[PDB]
Amino acid sequence: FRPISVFREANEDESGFTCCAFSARERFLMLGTCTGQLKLYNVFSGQEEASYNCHNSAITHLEPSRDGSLLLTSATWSQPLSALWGMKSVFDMKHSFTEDHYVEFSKHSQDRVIGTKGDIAHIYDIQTGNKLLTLFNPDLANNYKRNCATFNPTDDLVLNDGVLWDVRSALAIHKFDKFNMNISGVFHPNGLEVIINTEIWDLRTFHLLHTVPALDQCRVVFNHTGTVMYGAMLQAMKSPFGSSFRTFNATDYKPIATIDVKRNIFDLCTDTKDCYLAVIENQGSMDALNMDTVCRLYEV
Ligand SMILES: [Mg+2]
Repeated sequence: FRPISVFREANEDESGFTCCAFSARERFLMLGTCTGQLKLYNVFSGQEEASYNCHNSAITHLEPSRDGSLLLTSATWSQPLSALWGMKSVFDMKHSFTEDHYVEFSKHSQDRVIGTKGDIAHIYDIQTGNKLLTLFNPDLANNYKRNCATFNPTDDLVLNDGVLWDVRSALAIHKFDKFNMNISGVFHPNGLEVIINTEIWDLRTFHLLHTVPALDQCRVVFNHTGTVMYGAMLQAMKSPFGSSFRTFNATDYKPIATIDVKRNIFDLCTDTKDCYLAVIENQGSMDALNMDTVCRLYEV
């Protein structure tokens, strides 16, 4: 992790970057801010190229579509709480998700959004914005405090609150046992395994494949090739995460690196070519009057 670049938010006494994702254009990163702005930056010079006010509360998450035409946002304390934006020709709101605290695109075909409202998953059609499906079984709920619903690589399964759902049937296939309070789980890009906190489960047998102790309380991000996973541990203005991230081989789950950047982390992502890791790092403590984040770009 050779540091390659660093930059602070332009035009701000205290820099308020909260989240990041690479754009569909190389060298240009999308960042959300604590004032609910979306920004495009040159990831080398630190030049702000464009700004839009998406929300009147801080951005907690963004996701650009692969085709460059759409963007999902989530905020901390707004109504609507999450939204879908167009970025073709003009920046405009397409749909909103009134109380969803987190949103993701579908994966194989980006024609749907999945939102999370507490323990509940909501699946929306991108074109109409209609809510197609509510996935929630109160008898199977784990009530994970950081529940984030997610599609699998083929968009035909969902993981919500530790429950595996088949999308076509709207049926719960399996409830994974609850072994932590916070982390609800992600699909491996390989489509065969889920990763729920320290447990790696096989989807074709529901056997336990691996225990990975260093994944405890981590929010997991894969690189685009699906060969490496980056975990950033929840903090035990509060930052969501602590000051370290860990990298693992996505094939055998062996640790690769543990990096303590000595600043609390708000987000991290990779570019589509997997050259880089961008991290949002707070120079200020959780006691500071104002956050003062940087984006640091590392060559992987
Ligand atoms: Mg705002």
